Amino acid sequence: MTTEAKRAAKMEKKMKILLGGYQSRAMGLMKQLNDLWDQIEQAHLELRTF
Amino acid sequence: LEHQAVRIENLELMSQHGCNAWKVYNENLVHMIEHAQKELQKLRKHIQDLNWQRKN
Amino acid sequence: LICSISNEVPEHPCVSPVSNHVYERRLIEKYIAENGTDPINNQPLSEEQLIDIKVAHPIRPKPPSATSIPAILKALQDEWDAVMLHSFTLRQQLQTTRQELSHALYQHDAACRVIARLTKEVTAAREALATL
Amino acid sequence: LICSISNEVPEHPCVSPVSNHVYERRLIEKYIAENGTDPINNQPLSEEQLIDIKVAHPIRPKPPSATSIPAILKALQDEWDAVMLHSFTLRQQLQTTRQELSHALYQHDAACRVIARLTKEVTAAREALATLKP
Amino acid sequence: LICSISNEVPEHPCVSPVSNHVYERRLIEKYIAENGTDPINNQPLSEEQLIDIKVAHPIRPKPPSATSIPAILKALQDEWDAVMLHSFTLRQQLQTTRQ
Amino acid sequence: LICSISNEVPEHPCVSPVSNHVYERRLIEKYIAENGTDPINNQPLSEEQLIDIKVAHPIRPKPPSATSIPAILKALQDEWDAVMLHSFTLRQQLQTTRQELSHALYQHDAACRVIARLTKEVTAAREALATLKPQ
Repeated sequence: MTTEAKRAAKMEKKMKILLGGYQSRAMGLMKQLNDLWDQIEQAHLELRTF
Repeated sequence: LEHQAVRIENLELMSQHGCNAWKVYNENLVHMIEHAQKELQKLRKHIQDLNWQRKN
Repeated sequence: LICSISNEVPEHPCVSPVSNHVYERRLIEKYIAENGTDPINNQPLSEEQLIDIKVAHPIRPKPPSATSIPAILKALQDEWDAVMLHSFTLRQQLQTTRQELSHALYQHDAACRVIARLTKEVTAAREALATL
Repeated sequence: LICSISNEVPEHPCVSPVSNHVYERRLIEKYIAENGTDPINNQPLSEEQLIDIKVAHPIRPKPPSATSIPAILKALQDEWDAVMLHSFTLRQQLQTTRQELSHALYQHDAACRVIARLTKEVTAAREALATLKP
Repeated sequence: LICSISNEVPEHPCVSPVSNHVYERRLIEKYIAENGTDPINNQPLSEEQLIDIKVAHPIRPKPPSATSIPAILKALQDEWDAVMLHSFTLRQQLQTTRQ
Repeated sequence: LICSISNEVPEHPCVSPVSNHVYERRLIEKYIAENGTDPINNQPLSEEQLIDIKVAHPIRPKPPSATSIPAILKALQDEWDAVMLHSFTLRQQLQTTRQELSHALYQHDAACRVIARLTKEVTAAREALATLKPQ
C-alpha cells in the first residue's frame, strides 16, 4: 500500500508528459483519421458523381 | 507483492529512461494529417476541373 | 509509418513483393536502381516490382487507444520472461546453495563426529593420565 | 507482435504488397484465395505477391503502468466492446444504407418516368408550337 | 504439454540446439533414427543432441497445459478483423450506393 | 518441458546453439534485443540463435466455442508467474539460509580445529610444566 501508492504515484506524476503528448497524438491522429476517411469517401463519391 | 515488485521495476525503467515517443508520434501524426490534407486538396482540384469542363 | 533505410517519414511509401518493409520511392528507386534486392530480406526484386500507395485506404484504423492486444501479448511474454528469468537465476543459486548445503552437511557430520572423537580421546587421555 | 489484422504473435505472418502487415496464414491465404485483395487496406493483391518475412513489422504505442487487471479486464471489455459496437454499427449502417438505397432506386426510376413523360410533353408542345403557325 | 501427437508429451523433453522444441526420446529417437530431420520445420538434427529433464534430476519438469491464450487471440484476431474487412468492403459499397 | 527463462507453454520456443536449454522467442527477443547473449550459458549469440521451432503447438481449445473468457488463461498465467516469483524469492531466502548454515559450519570447523590445536599445545605445556615441577 504505502510503497505501492508511492511508486505508482511518483510514476503517475512523471507520466504527465507521455499523457499530454500521447493525448495530442491520439487527438490529432483520430481527427485526421476520421476527417481523412470522410474526406476520402466524399472525394471518391464526388469524383464518381461529377 | 510480486506484482508490486514487477510494477516497481517497470516504473524504475520507464522513469529511468524517458519518453520522447509522445512527441515523435505527435510529429508522425502531423505528417499523416498533412498527407491527408494534400490528398483532399488534389481531389478538390480534380472536382473543380471536371466542374469547369461541364460548365463549358 | 517510417522508412527503414531512409530513417525518415516517406511521403509515398512502397514495398516490394519479397519481404515486409517500408521503402520510400526514392530509397527503393535508388537502392533498387543500383542493384536488384529486397530492403529487408535481400530477396530478389526489381524497381518496378515495388507497389506504390494505391490511395485505396489512406485512413486506416484508429490507433490502439486505451489498451492494446500487442501490448498485452508482448508485455505478458516479456513479464514472464523477466520474472521467469529471475526464477531461473534463483533456481541456479538455490541449486548451488543446495549442493554447498549438502556438502556442508556431510562436512558437518564428519567434522562433528571427528570433534566428538577428539573430545572423547581428550577426556580419555586426561582421565587416564590423571588416574595415577 | 503488432499487426492490423492480427494484433498478436502470428505463427506465419504474411504481408500484402499494397499494405505490409502481419497476417495469419488462414486469413490471408483463404481471404486472398477466395478473392484476391488486401485484407487490411481493401486494395487489390495476389496470393503469389504476398511478402515473405520472418518476424518483421512495425510496433504500436501503449500507456504506462501496465498491469494484469487493466490488460485482461480493461483490454478484454474494451476490445470486445469496440468490435461489438463496430459490428452492430456496421449492421445498422448497412441496413439503413439498404433502405435508403431502395428509396433512392424508387426515386430514380419514378423520377426517370416523370422526366420521360414531362420531356415527351415538352417535345409534343414544342412540335405543336412549331407546326401551329402555318 | 498435453496435445495430440506432434512429438508432444511430458516424457523426456528432448531439445536439440538447432530447432528448439519439446520432443520425446522415442519420437526423436525413431524419427531422427530413420532420417535426421524435424517433424515440421525439417531442420537438421541427430540423436546425440537429445537430453532428458531440463537442467537436472530424473523424470521431467512438466510445464503447464495448453490454454490457447495466444491461439484465442489468433482466432479472434482473424475472425474479428475479417468481419471488419468484410464490413469495410460493405461500407465502401454502401458509400457507392450513397454516391 | 518447463522452460528456464519462460516456464510458460511456449508458442515458438528458441535456444542458442551454446548450451542445452529451453528458451522462448520473447525471452531471447527482448533479452537479446537489449544485449546480445545466451540466457543459459551467458555465451555470445546473434539474431540467428532464436528460431521459430517447428510445429509450434496444435491447440484444440483455439476455437473457444462460446467460452470467450481470456481472463482464465491470462489470469492463470499471471498467477503462475506470481507464484514463480514467490517461489524464486523463497528459493533465494532458502539459499541465503543454506549459505549462512554453511558459513557457520565452516567457521565452527575452523574454530574447532584451531581450538583443538590450542588445546594440544596448551596440554603439552601444562604437562611439561606440570611434570617438570617436582624435578
